Amino acid sequence: GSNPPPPETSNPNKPKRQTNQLQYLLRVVLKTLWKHQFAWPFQQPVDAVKLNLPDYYKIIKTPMDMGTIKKRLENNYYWNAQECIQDFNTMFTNCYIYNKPGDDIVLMAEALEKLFLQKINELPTEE
Ligand SMILES: COc1ccc(Br)cc1S(=O)(=O)Nc1cc2c(C)noc2cc1C
Ligand code: NA
Repeated sequence: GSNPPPPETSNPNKPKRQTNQLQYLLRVVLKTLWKHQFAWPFQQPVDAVKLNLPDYYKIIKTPMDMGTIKKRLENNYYWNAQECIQDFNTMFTNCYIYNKPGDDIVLMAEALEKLFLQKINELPTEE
């Protein structure tokens, strides 16, 4: 099999803006997760060829990863924080759907998600 094209990170036609919440999502939330020991499987799109996962994109039709999120935040791709939060949720959910409870990778996703939710509790109010 082949890999699909990765998710877009800019789109002229998609409404986009900067908000202080989205700034916080990049500067604090993404940065804290990116540097965590458990970040490595989630720092780029799943490469189903190199990782030998020929069923991955048979099961997962809405892929998402932190590399894509980082680029989207750097490009001010989002209209609001909720759109960015939804991308993180998709990334975690995909891991839980494709794998099994207790799997090494699921336990890592669960730890990152816990940290994510802690950091998102301190999301400042919007301007
Ligand atoms: C067998 O490959 C493993 C085993 C344990 C861990 Br933790 C990670 C891998 S892997 O080489 O990153 N392959 C892999 C990646 C993902 C991603 C991303 N989402 O679900 C996955 C499942 C596997 C096996
Ligand atoms: Na599952």
